[PDB]
Amino acid sequence: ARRPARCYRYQKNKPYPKSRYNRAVPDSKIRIYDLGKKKATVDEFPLCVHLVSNELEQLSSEALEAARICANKYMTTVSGRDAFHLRVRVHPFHVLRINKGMRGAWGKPHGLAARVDIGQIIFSVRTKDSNKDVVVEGLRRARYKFPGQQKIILSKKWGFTNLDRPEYLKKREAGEVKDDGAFVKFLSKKGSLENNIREFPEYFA
Amino acid sequence: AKSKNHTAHNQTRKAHRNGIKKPKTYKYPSLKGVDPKFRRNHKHALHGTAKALAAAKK
Amino acid sequence: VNVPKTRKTYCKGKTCRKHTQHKVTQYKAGKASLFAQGKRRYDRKQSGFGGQTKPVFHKKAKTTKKVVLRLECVKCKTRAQLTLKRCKHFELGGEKKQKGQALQF
Amino acid sequence: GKSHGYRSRTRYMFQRDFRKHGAVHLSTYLKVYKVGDIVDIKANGSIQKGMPHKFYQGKTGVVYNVTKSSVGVIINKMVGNRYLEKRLNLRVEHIKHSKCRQEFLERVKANAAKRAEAKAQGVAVQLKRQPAQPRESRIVSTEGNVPQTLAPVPYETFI
RNA sequence: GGUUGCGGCCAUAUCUACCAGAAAGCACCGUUUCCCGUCCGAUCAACUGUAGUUAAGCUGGUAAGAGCCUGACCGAGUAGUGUAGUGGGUGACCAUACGCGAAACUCAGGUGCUGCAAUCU
RNA sequence: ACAUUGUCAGGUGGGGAGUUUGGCUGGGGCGGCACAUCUGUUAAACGAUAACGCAGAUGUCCUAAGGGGGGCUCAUGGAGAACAGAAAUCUCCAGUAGAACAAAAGGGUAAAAGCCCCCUUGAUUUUGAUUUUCAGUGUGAAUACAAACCAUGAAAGUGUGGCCUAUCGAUCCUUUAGUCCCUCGGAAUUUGAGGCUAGAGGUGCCAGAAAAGUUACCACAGGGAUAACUGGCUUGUGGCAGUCAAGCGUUCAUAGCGACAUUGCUUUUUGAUUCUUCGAUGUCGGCUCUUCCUAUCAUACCGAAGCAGAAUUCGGUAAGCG
RNA sequence: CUAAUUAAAACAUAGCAUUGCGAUGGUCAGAAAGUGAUGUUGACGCAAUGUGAUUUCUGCCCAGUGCUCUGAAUGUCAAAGUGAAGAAAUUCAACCAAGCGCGGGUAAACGGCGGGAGUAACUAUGACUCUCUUAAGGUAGCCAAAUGCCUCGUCAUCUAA
RNA sequence: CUCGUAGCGGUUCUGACGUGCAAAUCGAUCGUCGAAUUUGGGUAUAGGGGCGAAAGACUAAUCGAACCAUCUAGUAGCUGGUUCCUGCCGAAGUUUCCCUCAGGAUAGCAGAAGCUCGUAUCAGUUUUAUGAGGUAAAGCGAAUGAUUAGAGGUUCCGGGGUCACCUUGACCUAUUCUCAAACUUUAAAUAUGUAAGAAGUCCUUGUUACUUAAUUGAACGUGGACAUUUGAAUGAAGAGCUUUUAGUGGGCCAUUUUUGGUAAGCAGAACUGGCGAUGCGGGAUGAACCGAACGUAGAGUUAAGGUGCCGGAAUACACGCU
Ligand SMILES: [Mg+2]
Ligand SMILES: [Mg+2]
Ligand SMILES: [Mg+2]
Ligand SMILES: [Mg+2]
Ligand SMILES: [Mg+2]
Ligand SMILES: [Mg+2]
Ligand SMILES: [Mg+2]
Ligand SMILES: [Mg+2]
Ligand SMILES: [Mg+2]
Ligand SMILES: [Mg+2]
Ligand SMILES: [Mg+2]
Ligand SMILES: [Mg+2]
Ligand SMILES: [Mg+2]
Ligand SMILES: [Mg+2]
Ligand SMILES: [Mg+2]
Ligand SMILES: [Mg+2]
Ligand SMILES: [Mg+2]
Ligand SMILES: [Mg+2]
Ligand SMILES: [Mg+2]
Ligand SMILES: [Mg+2]
Ligand SMILES: [Mg+2]
Ligand SMILES: [Mg+2]
Ligand SMILES: [Mg+2]
Ligand SMILES: [Mg+2]
Ligand SMILES: [Mg+2]
Ligand SMILES: [Mg+2]
Ligand SMILES: [Mg+2]
Ligand SMILES: [Mg+2]
Ligand SMILES: [Mg+2]
Ligand SMILES: [Mg+2]
Ligand SMILES: [Mg+2]
Ligand SMILES: [Mg+2]
Ligand SMILES: [Mg+2]
Ligand SMILES: [Mg+2]
Ligand SMILES: [Mg+2]
Ligand SMILES: [Mg+2]
Ligand SMILES: [Mg+2]
Ligand SMILES: [Mg+2]
Ligand SMILES: [Mg+2]
Ligand SMILES: [Mg+2]
Ligand SMILES: [Mg+2]
Ligand SMILES: [Mg+2]
Ligand SMILES: [Mg+2]
Ligand SMILES: [Mg+2]
Ligand SMILES: [Mg+2]
Ligand SMILES: [Mg+2]
Ligand SMILES: [Mg+2]
Ligand SMILES: [Mg+2]
Ligand SMILES: [Mg+2]
Ligand SMILES: [Mg+2]
Ligand SMILES: [Mg+2]
Ligand SMILES: [Mg+2]
Ligand SMILES: [Mg+2]
Ligand SMILES: [Mg+2]
Ligand SMILES: [Mg+2]
Ligand SMILES: [Mg+2]
Ligand SMILES: [Mg+2]
Ligand SMILES: [Mg+2]
Ligand SMILES: [Mg+2]
Ligand SMILES: [Mg+2]
Ligand SMILES: [Mg+2]
Ligand SMILES: [Mg+2]
Ligand SMILES: [Mg+2]
Ligand SMILES: [Mg+2]
Ligand SMILES: [Mg+2]
Ligand SMILES: [Mg+2]
Ligand SMILES: [Mg+2]
Ligand SMILES: [Mg+2]
Ligand SMILES: [Mg+2]
Ligand SMILES: [Mg+2]
Ligand SMILES: [Mg+2]
Ligand SMILES: [Mg+2]
Ligand SMILES: [Mg+2]
Ligand SMILES: [Mg+2]
Ligand SMILES: [Mg+2]
Ligand SMILES: [Mg+2]
Ligand SMILES: [Mg+2]
Ligand SMILES: [Mg+2]
Ligand SMILES: [Mg+2]
Ligand SMILES: [Mg+2]
Ligand SMILES: [Mg+2]
Ligand SMILES: [Mg+2]
Ligand SMILES: [Mg+2]
Ligand SMILES: [Mg+2]
Ligand SMILES: [Mg+2]
Ligand SMILES: [Mg+2]
Ligand SMILES: [Mg+2]
Ligand SMILES: [Mg+2]
Ligand SMILES: [Mg+2]
Ligand SMILES: [Mg+2]
Ligand SMILES: [Mg+2]
Ligand SMILES: [Mg+2]
Ligand SMILES: [Mg+2]
Ligand SMILES: [Mg+2]
Ligand SMILES: [Mg+2]
Ligand SMILES: [Mg+2]
Ligand SMILES: [Mg+2]
Ligand SMILES: [Mg+2]
Ligand SMILES: [Mg+2]
Ligand SMILES: [Mg+2]
Ligand SMILES: [Mg+2]
Ligand SMILES: [Mg+2]
Ligand SMILES: [Mg+2]
Ligand SMILES: [Mg+2]
Ligand SMILES: [Mg+2]
Ligand SMILES: [Mg+2]
Ligand SMILES: [Mg+2]
Ligand SMILES: [Mg+2]
Ligand SMILES: [Mg+2]
Ligand SMILES: [Mg+2]
Ligand SMILES: [Mg+2]
Ligand SMILES: [Mg+2]
Ligand SMILES: [Mg+2]
Ligand SMILES: [Mg+2]
Ligand SMILES: [Mg+2]
Ligand SMILES: [Mg+2]
Ligand SMILES: [Mg+2]
Ligand SMILES: [Mg+2]
Ligand SMILES: [Mg+2]
Ligand SMILES: [Mg+2]
Ligand SMILES: [Mg+2]
Ligand SMILES: [Mg+2]
Ligand SMILES: [Mg+2]
Ligand SMILES: [Mg+2]
Ligand SMILES: [Mg+2]
Ligand SMILES: [Zn+2]
Repeated sequence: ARRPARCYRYQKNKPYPKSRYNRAVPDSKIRIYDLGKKKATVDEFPLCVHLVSNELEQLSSEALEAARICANKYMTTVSGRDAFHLRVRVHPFHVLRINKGMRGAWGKPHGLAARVDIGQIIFSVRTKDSNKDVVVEGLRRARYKFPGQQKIILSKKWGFTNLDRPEYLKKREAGEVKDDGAFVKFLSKKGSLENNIREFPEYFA
Repeated sequence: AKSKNHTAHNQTRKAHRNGIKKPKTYKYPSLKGVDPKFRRNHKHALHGTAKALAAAKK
Repeated sequence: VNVPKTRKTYCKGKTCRKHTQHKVTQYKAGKASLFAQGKRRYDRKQSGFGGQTKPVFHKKAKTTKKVVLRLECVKCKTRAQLTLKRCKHFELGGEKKQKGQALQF
Repeated sequence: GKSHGYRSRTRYMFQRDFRKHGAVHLSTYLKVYKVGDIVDIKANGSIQKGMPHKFYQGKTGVVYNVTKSSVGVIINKMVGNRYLEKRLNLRVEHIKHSKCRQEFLERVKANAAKRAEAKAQGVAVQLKRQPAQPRESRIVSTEGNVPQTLAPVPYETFI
């Protein structure tokens, strides 16, 4: 009572979002996009591992659940559920239609899928450096729930941030880094010095 | 029975068989839509110029 | 549609030829009048055997007629015709829009 | 059904061009248009009178008529397999002068000036434009410029 | 150079906060008989530059200010894209050839200019 | 002197006569209107562009919601006032429009095109030009002028309906307005009629017949431009496989299973399509008879078991033979 | 009885019932007629229908439609005729038969003959009750019937099935 | 009433036959067989008529309106056919309207007849200058709309929890992950408008009832100066103009961009090239693919594709892989 995903595998249509014209879209069954120890400090989880798409296709929300649960459960079992942070980095925003014999054959909403490119991250995990084999094995287990080809790239970035590991260490053993609840805030050379003293005391030495 | 509604296929090749024509401009276009008060004064300004070049040569 | 029964408008009176005051009323058509040439021809054509000879219109679609105002000049007694758009209701008398006042019924 | 009104498919054409809404600046109303001037057509969306059809956006024509607030413009329009002359009645906020007819008139004045300095002496001054020419012989020095470059780069992912 | 009246281009001019402004001007300010206008001489109108004042307006400056503007071989010849092949690949797509070529980003710089008239240590 | 009969007039009259019973269309019928239209998108940055494409809208409404002028600024929030609270009024501050502008949607608009007030009828007259639909015909709608007459304001100016993009209609006939004008043909006068110019009454199937069904008793012209059955493409659906392994299997993922996912194959299901056949390819099932496939029920030989024996279960070669 | 694909359950039939008509009439012919069929007839008859031997019964409904009725005679109404005004053509007005309208009858005329809820000292069941509309709300009977979709309904019997 | 001959029918074999003996027969088996029986002859009823124990049966092998002749060669937007050769040119399946959708008109495409002139008149092209556009991309710590996760800020905005407390809804503030055919500040490429001059430019002064405070301007002029490098490139095959008329108004395929659909050798659009309308070489074969378009021959060289043999051409040379 569900069409196989090869029917809706490829990005054949313009993106059909839930809008004021769609109005009757069933709910995405992936609803949790951060898992593990999501509240952890940027300094806690320096190593970032990425599951990256090699193909231009669509990932169903069913497949996103089925891979998220598998990677989460392998990492929870082998390494404990507070030793990793998992982020689904795609959201199923495209509505797939089904026409359930060709007069008036415009389809009603079937489901929700996520349009991915070559080189988009689907899942990102940050851990300690000693958890690398468990994370790579969890993501390679999560590969089987996704159609197409996906590579496991070790990021050269500290955590979920967008700067390199020696650059982040040069930035935090100097004074341009202060913590947020799960992410971090950086100090700039621009803005009022009264506010850049109100935050970041540890710089200007 | 259902058929082919519309296509613009072959229409540019037909239009270039005789090779789309520019409308062949002339000195002295018409006064079509030119302002009537300007036209009324232009009539008298050309009447007086016809008489001026008549008296200039004779 | 509310239209006043008096209008200060142009007159083609040839002793007015200017804006004058007009008494405004509606135009109703008029009696169809036997001895019009089409009625004479129609009676002769419908005479005898042969049944109905002209088309009889059936498939009407409009629920409105255009309102024709009959503009009678108060000065020279010459008249004019103005057409208004399709309205389902047309008045001529008073009851202007008293605006800043609480509603009724 | 289908819809082919006067301003159909004009959602973006007659839009008013971010942070330039509101009143029209006054040089638009103080520019002077003579009959025979070559004007560009771009409809202001904030003035609905005298407004050209959407076909005439980006079209360039000749003033044939001048009126109280408007000019008439000849535009050639390709109807089928020929060109028809269209006469437009456009207010002057939908109208601007063509800068091409500026540039060509200073080229006319330059041509007359260099022909005058050729008549003063030195005839055959060669006063047509030329396309861009193939470059001549250079000598390239190696003075503080010793040619030093490496190879193609290895692949790294940097993700 | 300041200031006024009238502008042009419409933020390099705006916004937030603070500090200065001589001279003239502008301004606030003073009065209600008159023309006029309000529930209210607050606004609008009239009258006096008199009773007073630079407090505000206004102008100018400051700010690792926000915004805006300019530039950069900063990203980036990247993305995209015209043309070509009996190129590759099951496909999805991709590479090469001949061309065109972004935006965000990152840096650095800037923060009204100017026309007519009049006036002023 | 009524019946009768003759003539005319009203009624009745499928007894009978004649005719009609729209179109598009993933066959037709039913439905819908994609049939005259408008906004956004489809639409591939000039224009044009299809589908019974997507989301909507039109057959109205308005003497102001038209026109001109003047004053003011809206939505929303915050901070305060007896009743009074989240909502009644009043005051201040912020507020680039997050409001409003009749009605769809898009565009536009801030000393305004919004709101409120004052004055008005330019929503008038004459007849051309132009734009959009386009054949550069009509119709609808719109633009800019010209000749007048007006309105408004101190004025510059603006105003030929609705801030713009939809809101509508030939010929024939009837009717009204206009000149007091043409004609009634032997000459007049007066009624009547006909005419010229401008509107209305209406054709929505919206360039505009006057129109109910049925036929299995049927007919003809045709049509594979088009359905019913084979074939062909496809494979949603049906059927048959695989990968991954949460979990079941007294402990134990994988003996046997196997969720959430995902990749395929087949053409023995049913849809989808309409390419072939309508100057005809005999349309269900059974009987009879042959061959072929293997995705193997049995039989032969094996591997595995939660296979002690027995009986089973999973799997391999295999279609030889039933 | 469908000659030449259907011999039947179809048609007819006796029986039953309804309708019209008393003759210058009913029903039906004919272009007309000093013309016809019934009719060399007369209500135990002719004509038009329906149902279909016997037995037993034939319920309710006159709102609709049809049919019918010395039925109401200022609702509608044509031609002629009448009146007014007009120079007259003509226009207007009053009167205006039948029919329609109004009212009544009629189903062995055409036909038609419902839903829900609350209720018994069982749980559903509902003699009873209530409104919702009706013209009446399917009566006596009969039935998965040659009439029941679901359906190969349920039970019994028949069979090894 | 019955069994059953003759007779009169016509059940079943769905027998025979089915280019027959026969355009309805043959055989067996059947229904009925003393009356609503069967039958001859005479007579009556005639075509919108008859007759019908009713089947639309029958009315001379003809019946849901017989047969004959005439009107009549009825009409057909529909189907078939349409008769000698060679030469030259050569389409369309698209626009608008139509009870239009198997048809017409109309525009286009096409031929013919030419006419006015004779070097550049112009161009499916580039350059230079100058416009216009809101698609691809991009963006969301920019608006609108979606959307993930935390953090910071104390409250009768009805948290219980002192009557100021771990376990507060939010709301705001700075961040964070991800997006949009009907979102957007920004914004290509390709496509698209104009111009690149003698009808041009300057100098002087003539007209007028328009215009200005005013010959101020406007428009058109006189007279004068400027000679092909006279105002980019390349080409021009002559250029421009006119009348008339045929066929067509079913299209289809490929690359790219697209819509609907799971999809389709599916349905529908956009740009170009093709097939139709077209042979030739190659892809074994084939409407469309590659190459190349064709008078009749000869020689040479090639394209695409090939070179073991079928088969013309190296069982070439080389580096590996299997
Ligand atoms: Mg399946
Ligand atoms: Mg699609
Ligand atoms: Mg995978
Ligand atoms: Mg049809
Ligand atoms: Mg067609
Ligand atoms: Mg096309
Ligand atoms: Mg052609
Ligand atoms: Mg053409
Ligand atoms: Mg008449
Ligand atoms: Mg006559
Ligand atoms: Mg009407
Ligand atoms: Mg539109
Ligand atoms: Mg718009
Ligand atoms: Mg724009
Ligand atoms: Mg308007
Ligand atoms: Mg005061
Ligand atoms: Mg009598
Ligand atoms: Mg008579
Ligand atoms: Mg009748
Ligand atoms: Mg009748
Ligand atoms: Mg009839
Ligand atoms: Mg259909
Ligand atoms: Mg229909
Ligand atoms: Mg259509
Ligand atoms: Mg049309
Ligand atoms: Mg385009
Ligand atoms: Mg376009
Ligand atoms: Mg679509
Ligand atoms: Mg459509
Ligand atoms: Mg409509
Ligand atoms: Mg105002
Ligand atoms: Mg309204
Ligand atoms: Mg037209
Ligand atoms: Mg025409
Ligand atoms: Mg229209
Ligand atoms: Mg208008
Ligand atoms: Mg005017
Ligand atoms: Mg209007
Ligand atoms: Mg208007
Ligand atoms: Mg309005
Ligand atoms: Mg208004
Ligand atoms: Mg006619
Ligand atoms: Mg007339
Ligand atoms: Mg005469
Ligand atoms: Mg005479
Ligand atoms: Mg006479
Ligand atoms: Mg006379
Ligand atoms: Mg008369
Ligand atoms: Mg008359
Ligand atoms: Mg008129
Ligand atoms: Mg009319
Ligand atoms: Mg039409
Ligand atoms: Mg039309
Ligand atoms: Mg036939
Ligand atoms: Mg076919
Ligand atoms: Mg399929
Ligand atoms: Mg299948
Ligand atoms: Mg399948
Ligand atoms: Mg498999
Ligand atoms: Mg185990
Ligand atoms: Mg055939
Ligand atoms: Mg056969
Ligand atoms: Mg096998
Ligand atoms: Mg086996
Ligand atoms: Mg054996
Ligand atoms: Mg065998
Ligand atoms: Mg066998
Ligand atoms: Mg027979
Ligand atoms: Mg027979
Ligand atoms: Mg029988
Ligand atoms: Mg028989
Ligand atoms: Mg019968
Ligand atoms: Mg007799
Ligand atoms: Mg019977
Ligand atoms: Mg009985
Ligand atoms: Mg009754
Ligand atoms: Mg009478
Ligand atoms: Mg009664
Ligand atoms: Mg009774
Ligand atoms: Mg009876
Ligand atoms: Mg009944
Ligand atoms: Mg009962
Ligand atoms: Mg029953
Ligand atoms: Mg039974
Ligand atoms: Mg039965
Ligand atoms: Mg007997
Ligand atoms: Mg017997
Ligand atoms: Mg026999
Ligand atoms: Mg036989
Ligand atoms: Mg017998
Ligand atoms: Mg018998
Ligand atoms: Mg017997
Ligand atoms: Mg007997
Ligand atoms: Mg006997
Ligand atoms: Mg005889
Ligand atoms: Mg007879
Ligand atoms: Mg007859
Ligand atoms: Mg018969
Ligand atoms: Mg005959
Ligand atoms: Mg003939
Ligand atoms: Mg023939
Ligand atoms: Mg040729
Ligand atoms: Mg045909
Ligand atoms: Mg045909
Ligand atoms: Mg033509
Ligand atoms: Mg030609
Ligand atoms: Mg865009
Ligand atoms: Mg667009
Ligand atoms: Mg693109
Ligand atoms: Mg995009
Ligand atoms: Mg965002
Ligand atoms: Mg698009
Ligand atoms: Mg944008
Ligand atoms: Mg050129
Ligand atoms: Mg011809
Ligand atoms: Mg056709
Ligand atoms: Mg196709
Ligand atoms: Mg053909
Ligand atoms: Mg070819
Ligand atoms: Mg080839
Ligand atoms: Mg070949
Ligand atoms: Mg091949
Ligand atoms: Mg090629
Ligand atoms: Mg050739
Ligand atoms: Mg050989
Ligand atoms: Zn008058």
